[PDB]
Amino acid sequence: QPMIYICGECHTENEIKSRDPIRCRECGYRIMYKKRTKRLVVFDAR
Amino acid sequence: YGPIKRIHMVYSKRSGKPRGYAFIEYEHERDMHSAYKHADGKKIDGRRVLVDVERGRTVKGWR
Amino acid sequence: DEITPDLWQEACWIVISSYFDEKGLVRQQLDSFDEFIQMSVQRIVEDAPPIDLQAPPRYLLKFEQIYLSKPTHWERDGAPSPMMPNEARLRNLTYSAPLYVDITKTVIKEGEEQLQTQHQKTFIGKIPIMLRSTYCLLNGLTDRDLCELNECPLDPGGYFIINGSEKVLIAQEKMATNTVYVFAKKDSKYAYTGECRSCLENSSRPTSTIWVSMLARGAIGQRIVATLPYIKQEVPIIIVFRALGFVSDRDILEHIIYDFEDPEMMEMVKPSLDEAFVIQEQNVALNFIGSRGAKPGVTKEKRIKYAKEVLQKEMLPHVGVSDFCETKKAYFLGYMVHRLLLAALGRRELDDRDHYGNKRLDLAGPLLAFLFRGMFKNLLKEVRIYAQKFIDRGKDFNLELAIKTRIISDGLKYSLATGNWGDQKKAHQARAGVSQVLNRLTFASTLSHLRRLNSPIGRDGKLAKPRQLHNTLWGMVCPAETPEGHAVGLVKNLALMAYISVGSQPSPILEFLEEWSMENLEEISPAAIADATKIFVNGCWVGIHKDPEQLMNTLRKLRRQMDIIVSEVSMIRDIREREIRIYTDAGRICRPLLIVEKQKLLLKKRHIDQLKEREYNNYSWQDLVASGVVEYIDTLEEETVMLAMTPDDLQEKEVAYCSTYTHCEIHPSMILGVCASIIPFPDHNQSPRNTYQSAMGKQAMGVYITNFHVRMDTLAHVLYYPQKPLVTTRSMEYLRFRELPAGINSIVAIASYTGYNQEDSVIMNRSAVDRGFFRSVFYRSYKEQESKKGFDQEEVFEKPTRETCQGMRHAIYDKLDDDGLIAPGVRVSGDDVIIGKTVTLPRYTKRDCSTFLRTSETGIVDQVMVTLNQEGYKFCKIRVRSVRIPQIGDKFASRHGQKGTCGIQYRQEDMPFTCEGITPDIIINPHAIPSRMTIGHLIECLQGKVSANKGEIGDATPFNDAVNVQKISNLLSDYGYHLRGNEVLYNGFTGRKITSQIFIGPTYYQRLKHMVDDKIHSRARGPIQILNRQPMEGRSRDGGLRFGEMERDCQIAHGAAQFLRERLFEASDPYQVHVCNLCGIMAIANTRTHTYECRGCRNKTQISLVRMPYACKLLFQELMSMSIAPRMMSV
Amino acid sequence: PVPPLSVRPAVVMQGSARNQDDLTHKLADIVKINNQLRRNEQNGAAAHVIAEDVKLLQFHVATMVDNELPGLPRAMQKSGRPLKSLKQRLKGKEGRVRGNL
Amino acid sequence: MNAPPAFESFLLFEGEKKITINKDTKVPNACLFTINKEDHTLGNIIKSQLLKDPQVLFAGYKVPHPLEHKIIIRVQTTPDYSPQEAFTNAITDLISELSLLEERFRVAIKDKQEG
Amino acid sequence: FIKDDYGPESRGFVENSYLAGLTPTEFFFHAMGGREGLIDTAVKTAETGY
Amino acid sequence: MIIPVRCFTCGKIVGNKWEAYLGLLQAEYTEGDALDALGLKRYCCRRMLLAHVDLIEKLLNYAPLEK
RNA sequence: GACAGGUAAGUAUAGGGAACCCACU
Ligand SMILES: [Zn+2]
Ligand SMILES: [Zn+2]
Ligand SMILES: [Zn+2]
Repeated sequence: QPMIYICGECHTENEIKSRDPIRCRECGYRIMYKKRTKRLVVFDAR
Repeated sequence: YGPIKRIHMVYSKRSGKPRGYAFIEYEHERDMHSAYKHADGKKIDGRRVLVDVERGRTVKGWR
Repeated sequence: DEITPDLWQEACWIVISSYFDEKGLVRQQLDSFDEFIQMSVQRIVEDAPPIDLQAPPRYLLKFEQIYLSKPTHWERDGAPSPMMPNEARLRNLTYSAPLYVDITKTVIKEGEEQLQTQHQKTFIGKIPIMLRSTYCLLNGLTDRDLCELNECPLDPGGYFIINGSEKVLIAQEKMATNTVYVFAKKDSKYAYTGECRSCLENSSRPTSTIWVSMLARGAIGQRIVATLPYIKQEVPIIIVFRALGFVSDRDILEHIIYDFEDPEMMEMVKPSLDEAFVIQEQNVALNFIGSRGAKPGVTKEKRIKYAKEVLQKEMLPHVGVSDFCETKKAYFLGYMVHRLLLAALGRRELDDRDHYGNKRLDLAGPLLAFLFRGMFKNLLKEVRIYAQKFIDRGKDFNLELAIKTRIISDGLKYSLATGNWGDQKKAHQARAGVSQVLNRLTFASTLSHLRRLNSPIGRDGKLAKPRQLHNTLWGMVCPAETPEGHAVGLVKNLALMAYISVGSQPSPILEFLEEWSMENLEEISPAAIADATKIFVNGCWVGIHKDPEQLMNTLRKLRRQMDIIVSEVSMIRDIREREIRIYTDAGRICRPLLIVEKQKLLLKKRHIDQLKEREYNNYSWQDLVASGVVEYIDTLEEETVMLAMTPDDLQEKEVAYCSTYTHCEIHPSMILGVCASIIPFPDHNQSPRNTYQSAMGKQAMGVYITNFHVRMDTLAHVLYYPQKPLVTTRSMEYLRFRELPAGINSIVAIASYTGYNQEDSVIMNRSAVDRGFFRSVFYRSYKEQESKKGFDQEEVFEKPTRETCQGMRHAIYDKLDDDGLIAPGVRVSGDDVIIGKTVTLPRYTKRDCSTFLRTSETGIVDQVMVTLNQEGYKFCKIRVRSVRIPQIGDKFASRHGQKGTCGIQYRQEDMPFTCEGITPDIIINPHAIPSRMTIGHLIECLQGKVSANKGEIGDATPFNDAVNVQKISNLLSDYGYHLRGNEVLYNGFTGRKITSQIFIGPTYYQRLKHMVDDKIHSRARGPIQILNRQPMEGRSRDGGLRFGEMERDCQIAHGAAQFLRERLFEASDPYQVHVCNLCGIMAIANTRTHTYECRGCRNKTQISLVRMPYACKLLFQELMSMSIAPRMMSV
Repeated sequence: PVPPLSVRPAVVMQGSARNQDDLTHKLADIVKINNQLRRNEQNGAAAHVIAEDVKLLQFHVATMVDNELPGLPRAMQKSGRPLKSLKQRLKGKEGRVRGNL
Repeated sequence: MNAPPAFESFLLFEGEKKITINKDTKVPNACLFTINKEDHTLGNIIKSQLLKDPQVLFAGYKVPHPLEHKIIIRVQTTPDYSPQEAFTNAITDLISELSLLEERFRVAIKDKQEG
Repeated sequence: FIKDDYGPESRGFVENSYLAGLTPTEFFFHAMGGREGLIDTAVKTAETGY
Repeated sequence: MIIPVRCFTCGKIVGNKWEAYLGLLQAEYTEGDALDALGLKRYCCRRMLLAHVDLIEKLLNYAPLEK
């Protein structure tokens, strides 16, 4: 529901909703990134 | 928004620290007017900035 | 003051250091693009003729000047934005800046009333901007600034970004224009043929190619005839001269021959006079030419007018196009004929087509100039049509509406995207290949791609002559680097020091010549020609001279002083002939060379010291060039230059070989290219192995770019632990291999061990692999976008649910999020949905259009980026990283053409070991070396051991006498090792010593992108093609392997008829049909009702089932479409 | 003759707009010319325009059979991309016979 | 994707016999011991000990395939002796070797530590 | 090289062994030879296939 | 990009040596002297140190994706 | 009216093509 994205320029967190035009509310910058998942992740140290 | 003829960063007269505001002179008046609406609210270096035509020498009775 | 040889090594290398600091590696690309933007665009605009219209009202519409902004991008609100080059890459934008012009529309209706209005900065399109160029926004940015902008400082630029795809323009070879080349073609009806591809400085008209052939012997003599543009027949040369206005045979021979005392020439030309005698008048000759024209005009007047136009404009344009240029044209034609006569009599050698000095390299400058010229012509035509149609009704028009910026913008984008250099509609007629996608596999690959060259000859040609390496290519093109495939010899690369001229105006040179004793061609009389020296400037014979020696001395002095003649200009004096040719053309390749006077270099210890202190005193390579110690030389000038390897040649000798040197190599190793440079001891290998290494280096994995962490490149490979090679050619200092090494130094033992390394295979240390040896990561970028093309049907990212959407596989969508996008740090397998997308239909009202992970692949989602494409649509790119541990089948290679797959991996205890605990990381069968002649490999291993023990970096610069095997062996022995690198190894399994002593030592290896995991593939009844029901193609589509024609033939030889039948019919596309027994045609068979009917015979009982391949059925149907009856007699 | 859909299959596109075969487009052109000529016949039309329609129909049919006859213009699908005639389908390597049989 | 798990080298899979015995019919008193999840270490020590044994007419080992972790030991004894007995005694002697070496190494390490 | 030189070095005779290394001219000539071989391969492949 | 933790060949820990090696180099020791001081006898480890290129600084030159 | 807590009733937990280019054996 929240869908926090990190803006490329200002590196700011911000919610984005579906159908919402992609634009950082803070800097008007159109490139964002999904935050690292919360799922459990493991790596055998091989 | 357009080519910049000159850029002026104001500094403290005695302390020398950056004031935080500057005057930008574009080559064409239209480039300025094009920037008036879009520039206001921009984010430079993580801090929001506002932009309005400098009225210090345009608006009568401005200070 | 001088430089002793010991100092000379370091001195020459300092010189090269300064050169590369000044220039960079893609200097030719950047300079060509900068010159294009700066000069050529304005030149084209001015050359464009103003458009006048008549409805009466007449308009002018003349263009004045161009103004080019910087790369800018607008959103819906109209906000221009500075597109980070990274931003364009990410959002699939195009890095281009808007272009503008000034237009003056003057109207006249009556009473010469001028309505001159001017519209300034009229937007006319966008021009893609080569990165790092003058006009790119990254120009002159500090390394800190680039790091801030997320741009690798080492990135050389020199490429465009079209829709986020990096593109690079490959220089295209071509015959030099404005030149006379005589070729002997016995195969044709011509004993010899002079040819000139004349072409004005800048002209939308392509090069006009004119031929002057001599008919093969066998009425009485041999006749000379010229083929002209827009003429389908040859013309007697005397007829051409008379048309030019020279009836007196005395005058014609004065123009052609210059020494009438040559009865050989004069008799040989007599037959042409005999052939062309009746036409004695210029008007008669013009009428003759007009009649010979493609569409001769019935009127003799119009025929003569057409012929005169053809002569004045289409013939030797570079000589002139204006009237009164007839004397110049006649003199040039006479010179061409003179060359033909000399070649025919053998007095002058035939020109060699492959001689590289007779070629030019269209860099991004000229190519874009040509494209833009065509596109500007189209834009002017469209504006003309628009204005004409509006003024036809008396009403005026708006030039702004008339202008279609889309013409220029879309044409440039399409050309640079598809590589089809030409109009979009003429895709086939255009030549593809140009504008390849930049190869970002490694830094070496990228540099080689940026410095690539291409021959447009065509891969289909089987002529080995053009493909062969040519002598002229010395120092200009890397002799080793070349594709080994069908394109061998056709695609080349620039030698390190190579450089391509961007061209320049010859006006100052002409002015200096006029000031000088040079005499104008028209001014002089024919007599003086015989002894004087002709002077050509870009093929334009301007005049003659009387003291060519001192004239050349003056020219060279001027160029060295950088006064009137820029460095690029080339000057050649053919002493045996009487010609001096000066070239300021663009595309002329050229390399620097140290000047030699008497027998001493002009370079001096003071110059070396100033260069050493270049950082502070700011002394630079440009300052060297200005001082005139060094000088650029192209191939044509090289033909006359006498050159020395090193100052050692200048050193006096008991028997002086030359004693008259004029130049000296900066360093012989410079003749190599980027890829060939990384080879240590290349001069100790069989050349084909150097050629192979030139490509395996491009494939090596490393750190292709510093800022890879942000680039969402489609495919990328990154090695975990790159290492600069222990043995390094000095040249890699400038390839920056140290910054971005691609490979690891590995202890390699060249021994036979369990046989698993046989036949170009290599055993690998499993323990090393566990410790991270050659481990790498493979990044793959998927991209998707939701399109709202139509209200009826639109796409959306979401986490679809079976109850609503219908087209769901059994794959689980839980990995997705509420936005239809997977999140970083999420494990993923093949055929696993990663971008949940849906489309609104015209299990209801929604069809799945999700993007799954590629089959058989696996990894973890590196990161996700969400943007809006050019049309605001949501557009997501997902980069997924998979850790590739080297394993059996993965490709590895040394720097010496020695590649192999990992046959097997043995743990450390299994691997053999020295008296010390050392075990080889890799073992390679000795059988590679004998036939391969990769002695450089062994020398590299030896010196690597030496350097590792010594705590230094070995120097494997190719032609370095100071380093040799004996010295290396002595050094190695000094460190308590066998002087030849051998060692006593113990079998790992049994501990027993090995009767032989194994050669072992460090060596730089590199892991090539081709891994077994990306090639393994298998199929059992997968999806099939739609047209024919045969198995799909390609492993990405779960395709099937091709049982080809030779496989069929081999099975035929085996006699395995049943296996062949299974392979081609039952395992590919079994099919059944019903056929009328009477007419033998497929019949309608409703198997449900068992209703079998042939309409033609109206029968129903006499139908036979027949099993055949679906491909055969399709073939029969296609034939019957061709109206053939492949009747099918089951009886 | 008119080959069936299977010979000239139309592929349902990612967009709802189905994509038609090259043979389908050529047949559409031929049908258009045929209907035009049939109209110009059923209603009196200049013998010259009748001849022109005949010439165009002949060219279209000939290209459909083979889109490589020397001298003649090449049938051009759109954006200047030449069609693929049946003769080209069957011509050589990568064809029905060598490529698929 | 096909890479076998590392533990597979030494971990007996479910229902795997550690060692299997067969009689080499070609000659008498000859046995083949197929040992799973073992390698040249054990193969070589056992072969050397058996060779030391005089009654052993034949003793040796081999690895049928390096990618597989199985070894085969062929042992032929005199008629008055059993390959099984020879194998057992060789293992016992190697165990005694290891015990003696262990204690002597302990003594030496201690003594070096004191000085 | 001086003009009209028909000597071994001038016309491309490699007087040095692979171990001894090659002077730049010899290296260039050897590259020419290798290129000849590669071209021969790349053409004979298609000729013989046909 | 970063100094490997172990020598690939023999497995000797070297990850805790890169900073000291750089310190010695700026202390003007020759590379061989620095390796000897760190104790890297085997030329496998000597290679591990000599040939290493620490790209991690260039990587760190870029700002993180997140503030 | 709003808002915070609880009880009851209903809902929700089928596959492309061509072209071109690059690279590979
Ligand atoms: Zn932001
Ligand atoms: Zn029938
Ligand atoms: Zn080590």
